[PDB]
Amino acid sequence: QGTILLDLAPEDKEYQSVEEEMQSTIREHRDGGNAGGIFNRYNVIRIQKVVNKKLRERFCHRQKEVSEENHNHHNERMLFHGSPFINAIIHKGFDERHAYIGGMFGAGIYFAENSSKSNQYVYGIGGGTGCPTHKDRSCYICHRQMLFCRVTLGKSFLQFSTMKMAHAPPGHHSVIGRPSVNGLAYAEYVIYRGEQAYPEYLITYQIMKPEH
Ligand SMILES: CC1(C)CC(=O)Nc2cc(NC(=O)c3cc(-c4ccc5nc(N)ncc5c4)ccc3F)ccc21
Ligand SMILES: [Zn+2]
Repeated sequence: QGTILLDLAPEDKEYQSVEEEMQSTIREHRDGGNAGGIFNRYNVIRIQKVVNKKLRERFCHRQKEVSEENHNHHNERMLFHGSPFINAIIHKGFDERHAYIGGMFGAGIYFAENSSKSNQYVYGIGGGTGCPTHKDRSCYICHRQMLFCRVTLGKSFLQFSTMKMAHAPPGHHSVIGRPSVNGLAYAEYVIYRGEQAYPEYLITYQIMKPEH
């Protein structure tokens, strides 16, 4: 039994709540739109819920463990994740063994509370070379995907200056760093264990051109 993908109807309050959080967390990045493209709204064309019994059990077991090490607060949070491994992730779950040891904060899995930040990672670091078909980081044609996940943060460690960690600091279960661009800092939430994140919603969308 693998993963079941369930479509949510747009009139479903669940669909509406997820699209609302995605649309409303679009922020300015002072990058000129280089990484994720130029837009100020998304055309959300599909929202599917990822249902996988085995994964959920892995996740909840770990959330209990974190509860017990954090004075009964697992500190769960709904965060967005954009990357090129989404399809692999929805079928097998997050696997930290595939993590890049050279991340600003180490070999962990990264999340953000702003959908526009996550959109910058859909095609790779800094937006890589853009969509496969058009090699366009601001492609209005190709459908993108991003996950809205339940992330178990437990006790988070606030990191300012870069630190190439392999695991959460002793006594902690996640790392939160506030990175710099050309003035704006947005938080990055990092975990180092695949089971501290569950890919709740699979969002299929397109960025939209600023209207004329
Ligand atoms: C831009 C930002 C902070 C926010 C966001 O939504 N995505 C994002 C993603 C990353 N990268 C990762 O989290 C990352 C994640 C993986 C990773 C994790 C689990 C996997 N599981 C499977 N099953 N397959 C491949 C996987 C790759 C590998 C390298 C990475 F660099 C870095 C920064 C961000
Ligand atoms: Zn394209």
